[PDB]
Amino acid sequence: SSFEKVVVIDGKGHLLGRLASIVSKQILNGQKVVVVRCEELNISGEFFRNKLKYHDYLRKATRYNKKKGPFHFRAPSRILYKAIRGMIPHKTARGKAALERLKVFEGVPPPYDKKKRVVVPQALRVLRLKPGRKYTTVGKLSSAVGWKYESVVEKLEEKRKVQSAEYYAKKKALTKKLNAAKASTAESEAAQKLAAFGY
Amino acid sequence: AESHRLYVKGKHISYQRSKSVTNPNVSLIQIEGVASPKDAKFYLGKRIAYVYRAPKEIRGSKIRVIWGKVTRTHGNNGLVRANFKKNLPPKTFGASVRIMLYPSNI
Amino acid sequence: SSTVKAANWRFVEVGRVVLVDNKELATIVEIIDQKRVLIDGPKIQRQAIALAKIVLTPIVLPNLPRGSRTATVTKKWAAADIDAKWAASGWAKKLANKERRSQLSDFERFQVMVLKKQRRFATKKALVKA
Amino acid sequence: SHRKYEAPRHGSLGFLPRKRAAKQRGRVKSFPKDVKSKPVALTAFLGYKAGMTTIVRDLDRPGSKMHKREVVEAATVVDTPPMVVVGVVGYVETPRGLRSLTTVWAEHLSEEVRRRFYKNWYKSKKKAFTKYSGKYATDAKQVETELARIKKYASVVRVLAHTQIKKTPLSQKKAHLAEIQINGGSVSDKVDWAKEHFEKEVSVDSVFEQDEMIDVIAVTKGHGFEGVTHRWGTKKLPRKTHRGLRKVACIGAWHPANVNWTVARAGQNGYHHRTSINHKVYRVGKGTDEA
Amino acid sequence: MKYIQTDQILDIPEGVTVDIKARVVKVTGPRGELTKDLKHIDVTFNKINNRAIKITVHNGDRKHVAALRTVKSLIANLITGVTKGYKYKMRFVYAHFPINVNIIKKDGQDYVEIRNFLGEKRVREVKIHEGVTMEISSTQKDELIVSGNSLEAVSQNAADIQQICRVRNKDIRKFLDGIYVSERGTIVEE
Amino acid sequence: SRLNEYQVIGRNLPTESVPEPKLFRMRIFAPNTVVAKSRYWYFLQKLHKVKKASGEIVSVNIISEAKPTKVKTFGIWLRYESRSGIHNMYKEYRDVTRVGAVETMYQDLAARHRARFRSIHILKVVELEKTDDVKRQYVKQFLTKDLKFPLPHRVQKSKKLFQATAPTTFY
RNA sequence: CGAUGAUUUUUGCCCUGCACAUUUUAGAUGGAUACGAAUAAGACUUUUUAGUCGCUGGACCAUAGCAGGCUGGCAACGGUGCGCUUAGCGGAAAGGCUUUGUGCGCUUGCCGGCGGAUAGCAAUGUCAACAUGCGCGGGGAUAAAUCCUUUGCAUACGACUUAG
RNA sequence: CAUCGGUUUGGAGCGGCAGGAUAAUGGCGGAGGAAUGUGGCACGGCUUCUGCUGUGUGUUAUAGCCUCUGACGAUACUGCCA
Repeated sequence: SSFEKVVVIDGKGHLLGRLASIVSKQILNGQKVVVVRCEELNISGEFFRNKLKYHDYLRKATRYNKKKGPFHFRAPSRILYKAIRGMIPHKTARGKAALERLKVFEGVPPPYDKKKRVVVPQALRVLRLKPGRKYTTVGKLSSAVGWKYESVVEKLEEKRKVQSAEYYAKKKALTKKLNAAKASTAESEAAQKLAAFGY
Repeated sequence: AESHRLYVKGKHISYQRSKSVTNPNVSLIQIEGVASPKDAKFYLGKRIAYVYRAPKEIRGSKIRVIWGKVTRTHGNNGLVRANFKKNLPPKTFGASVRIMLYPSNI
Repeated sequence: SSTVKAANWRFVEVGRVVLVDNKELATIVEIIDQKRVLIDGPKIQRQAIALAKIVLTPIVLPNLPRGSRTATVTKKWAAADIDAKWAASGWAKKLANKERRSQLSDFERFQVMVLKKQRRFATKKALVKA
Repeated sequence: SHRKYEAPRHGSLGFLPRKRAAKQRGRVKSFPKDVKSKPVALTAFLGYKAGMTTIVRDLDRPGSKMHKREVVEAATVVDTPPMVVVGVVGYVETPRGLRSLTTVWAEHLSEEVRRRFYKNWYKSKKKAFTKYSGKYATDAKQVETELARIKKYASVVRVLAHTQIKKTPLSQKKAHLAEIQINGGSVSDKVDWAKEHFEKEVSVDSVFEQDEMIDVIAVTKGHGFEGVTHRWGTKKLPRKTHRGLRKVACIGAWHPANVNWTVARAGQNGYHHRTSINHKVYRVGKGTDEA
Repeated sequence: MKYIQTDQILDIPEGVTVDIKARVVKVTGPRGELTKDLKHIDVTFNKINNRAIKITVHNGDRKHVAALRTVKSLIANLITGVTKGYKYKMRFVYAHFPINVNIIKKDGQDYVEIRNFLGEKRVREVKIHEGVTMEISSTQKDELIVSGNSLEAVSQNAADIQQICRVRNKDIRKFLDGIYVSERGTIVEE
Repeated sequence: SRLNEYQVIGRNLPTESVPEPKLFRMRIFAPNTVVAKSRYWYFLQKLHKVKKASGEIVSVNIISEAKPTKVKTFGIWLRYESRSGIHNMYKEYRDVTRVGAVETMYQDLAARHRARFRSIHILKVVELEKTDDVKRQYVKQFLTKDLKFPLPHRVQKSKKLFQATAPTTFY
């Protein structure tokens, strides 16, 4: 709702098309969007069905010159980018500027690893899919169709998770003392007046 | 003292349009923090200023304004229709406008 | 022992207290279907509603017969004092705090800011030594 | 309509485009996979194709009609003066591929390798690598700092080595400088091995053994612009054909209304980058050997 | 039909301690510990007592309800695998060429080596899964014993041994040679 | 649709031969009184030699629910036309009002048999007073004693597009 | 897209501290406010029995001062900004995150004194980051490429490999 | 900016009146009946009978429900307000 300077979306557990449509409408309206962890996106349907769909996508190429044809990008970020570009008037100057407002990555590279990542409830797989339905992870599909850097991404991701865990341990230690201090300053004249106001 | 804002942030979204034809005389404005027609009906009749910069100085200033007003709500998600004295150029699709707090009725 | 972790769900049963319109309290007097129930309360009209429009609360009105009419529901609601149990939860406290904050004025917001400044001064003073 | 009779294609679609190599030096597209258990050693070498000769050899292949019999075979000679190590490069693995993080050079570089960095050596002041040479001001702390960075961060360590082209009969004075990947040992072991080999020579006897099977990377013989008959090996047209016979008669159907990339066309032939695998090393001869 | 509730009652013997957390079943008994992941099934567990556990499906359709007794059976197999064991007895069947089966160990991994199957020079190697013990019989001729706690692994190894000896390009109704599972029981007799 | 239950009473137009024609009543589930009178004639002409021109509508009244706040089980006898022929089914529904069970039935036959409102005749709507009168298992499972069930995997609808905290589905 | 070498003796170039002014902005107008994972699950306490939390960010931080002036006292020895300065971590696009001591301020934590008018009853009523240019100051360094002749590992011509 | 006139889109709009089964319900009182049988009683398996619980019995008890009904009193819905 609020006009944010940059919106960083943790792409884990999101459905490809619904997130793509929401992000398309966001970036068309002048909002800068960065999606991280694109290999953690989800597509409804079993893995084999989506692999067959991507193989149908691969079969389409320009007959007279394979270099002129559709370019089938295998990286998960590029799969999300293809889905988003399908929902943008990308052949106009306005659509070009809107696509200039978008960034998509695998993992969480700098500087976005030290920023706040949000989610989109309208596109979250756990909130959208019926609990028994099968789904596919975009990282596995990308590896199955030719993406090469899954292991590097997972190694860098576990390194970043170790760093973030140390950060969160420090932050939780600091917050704990602040909560104790505010309790000491509770039941004081400022604290009593603030409670009657709703704070 | 860090914030001096006396207006509500808005964005120029689009012209009034069907699938294929656009009407530049009506602009659709998204007001920040408004998501329902009940919320958007507070801003009906308020003034809108599009503030932009131009190459030539006019009386020592390189800042020009196009004025308008909120006329009605649009759809179900809190967008409003705005009428400007001069139609907002299409290059401003996505640009930010200022929803001024007057004429006040509070 | 077995040490099996069990779910901490809220169950739909007769006597379960629900929030309707995020404002009123009610209780389920009878289960109609998987998606529908019948609700009644002292301050709400006895009606058949969808379970998606109501929110189960952690409060259950004990010993409430199935299909109980409005008079018996009101009698047992007063006897078990559901309103005081509801008001003593952090959920109702948060709702009341939100309402109180929404009922503030500009002068009251300025006073809140000044008092927050004072309490922040005291809190930083206490924190530097603890 | 279909072809009246079936026939395979003329040429391979896996060697397109048939264009000139970007460089005269064949670059190693792929290096052997690193095995940490193996000792630290180089994976490649640079030599100069001198010429071809004939050998006689006793064939050892039971079950063959030529078993324990002499066979005459064509052999190729590659003159290989020892390479001089001058640098080391660290490579960090990224979600976008390998990325060169740091390059460290030896204190002194010979003239034949410093000529590599010049197009007009005779008109220059020969200023290349002079400030870097001063970077070794009796403590060289920057060099060990960069090598510590390579040890800490790099995942693939390669060495920068140049041929001693003055030892060849070639009239060229520029040396050939190339990256050769170091395999075996940890990254620290690779960096230590590279540092201890700065300004030193490495011989083929330490890299390739006798009876080994090796691959050859080279740019093939150029032939210039070539017709479809010799470039692709298509069938010549009959003698009585108007406007010539060294052509391809049908370069495509009416539809698609374009010329396909799979149709043989005239163009540049030879001077292509080729990797040829499974060449057996019959001999590793020594220059100091007078026999 | 979206049945309102379906229940199963898992029964735990005295010496077995089932332990479930986030649909990860960890069954520990006298013969050891086994673990099974059931995160692909939406079921809830309620401990009736130390000897009975309720497995419940709420508002399940036909297939979701069908996925309940299979969960019960799998956990029961885990329970009986850590308290009574599992044993598959295979018999060697051949008409002319005896099948030579050995338990070898190469590169630090155990293998079952089959030689002279139908007189073929090809040597068949079957990897032995961890937790599974292969044994050449002493009491019975041409019999192989596959023992273990996990019924899944034991049966899969027996199936691998049976499948690796398939006759090709011949009438299998006549060429009945192969290694087949003759008996499926427990290590501990009952 | 949003239906109501109507009492429609009609008769043939009085004739010098027949000056007091028999009065006929039906219970019609129609969205309004215009459809109510239209449906009334549609059924008399399926049973009697009468027309809207040769007949007369005498009374149209809404039959309100006797106990709108009591949970009941209604058995409905139907006659619907499929793409191949005509079939009779009997189905049961749980609701508080008689109209609401009919409204559910029209939604249910549209969903399970692709039967439209025009293709459906309601022969009879009956209250099943006894638990033994209930035959369909999909409504008997709600007649068990001390019925309790949770609602796993609650999905909360968000007002904002972006949510700064991880989602949860507890309930 | 990366690493690396050398970067004009010219009044030309690089780095950096200021100051002035300009062109531009797909569009600042308090803060992009950092665990991870699951969801038929999480996090606390007692106990592993049970109780409690969420049921949205209408949150949190910041926010009072001629667009934030000039002065004084009181209470604490804190907070915050700038400046050097200490150490550590961060290579995925690290170019950032903490940290040491120190100086100058300000402090709305509390109480005061003085000042704002006339922009006239509104007119964005002009206050931001990036970049360039120009004046100084402080340092710093002192090239190549192309044509040309030659070469034939190349070649229609360009290009390419060489040497000078 | 104010006010006027014309057209027009709204409000969690407010009030008054009328009609229907002179709404049906609901609350109160009376009559009757039953079970998805409350208490109680009798057999049981786990509980120092720690919302204990199951199965039988029968009819408000230490819960209640259903049907009919008598006098009230509302609201919903649909209309109208010059």
